[PDB]
Formats: sequence, C-alpha cells, structure tokens
Amino acid sequence: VNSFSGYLKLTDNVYIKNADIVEEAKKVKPTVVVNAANVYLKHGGGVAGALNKATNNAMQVESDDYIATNGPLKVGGSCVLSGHNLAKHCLHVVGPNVNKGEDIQLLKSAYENFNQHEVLLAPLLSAGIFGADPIHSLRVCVDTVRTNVYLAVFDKNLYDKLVSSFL
Ligand SMILES: CC(C)n1nnnc1SCc1c(C(=O)O)sc2cccc(F)c12
Repeated sequence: VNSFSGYLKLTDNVYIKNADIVEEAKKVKPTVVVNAANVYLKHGGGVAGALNKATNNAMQVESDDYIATNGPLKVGGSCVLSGHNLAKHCLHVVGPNVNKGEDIQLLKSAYENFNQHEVLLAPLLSAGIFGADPIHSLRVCVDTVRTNVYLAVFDKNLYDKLVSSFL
C-alpha cells in the first residue's frame, strides 16, 4: 500500500492521473520524482521548468554543478539528484526531443531507467513540448517499465485522450 490517490489502473504496475506533477510530489513526497530532462540539465520549460521553479531554482544550481563535474547526459540516459522539497530523489531522464530531430527510437532506453527504482512519480516521457506522440509514449512506458509507476498528466484533454485510446 502507498499514498497515491485517485489514479486509474492501466496495468499491474502502471497508474495514471490528471494531475500537476509538482502538486502531486508536494503532497506525496515520493522517494523518486522523474524529471523530463535534457542532456544539459537546463530546466527551462515543461516538466523540468515547473519542477525547477518549485524548488526555487535549487534544482538548477545542483544540476549545473553536476554537469560541470560529469558533462552532459546521453539521450536515453539518466542521473539521480536530490528531490529538494518535492521528493527524496529526482531521477532526471532524457527522452528524445522530436523538435530537436532526435531519434524517437531512444524512448524505450529512456523508460528503462525507471526499472532501477521500485516506485516512481513520473510524467510521460517525450510528450508535451518534446514533440512525440503521447499515445506511443504511454505504450512504450507500459511495455518497458516493470516497477510501479504513477503517471501524472497535466493536460486534461490529453489525459482523457490517453485513457480513451489505451489498449
Ligand atoms: C508540470 C506542469 C505544471 N507543466 N508545466 N508546464 N508543462 C507542464 S507538463 C506538459 C507535459 C506533459 C503533460 O501534459 O503531462 S508530459 C511532458 C513531457 C515533457 C515536457 C512537457 F512539457 C510535458
């Protein structure tokens, strides 16, 4: 039993809710919140901008030190950093950005990072301003992630579309 409330069950291990991931994280304080990051950990917009704003820019400060030490992530890769006021940890995961011309085939590799954590609160990778087909991303999620994932979908019309089209 965990404290995630109001989620629709898609599969044995994947759940979904129309919710602001910042507000869900503040309420639940999950062990892991997933950020939809880029390789430079520049948290400008979308999920990343929203999470970073909620941390008062502390996520960005920490991220800049990470990059200065380690260099950029790979598309499809991840790193674990602090969750600040939102979660114990933030798993920064880089899905492909179609609006940068990046290979959507890397989406499965991106979701594989979730399997290193027993329970996660996450957005749909590569959706929104990353430009991928969200129905496809949800399919890749359910077919790749084996650990317990709680998906928070910000856009109400998107949530409705995803539920109504899910196989
Ligand atoms: C958190 C919330 C307040 N917020 N604010 N600004 N953007 C958002 S989330 C829009 C969105 C998704 C969704 O609608 O769930 S998944 C997804 C994946 C990558 C980038 C995204 F932008 C995005």
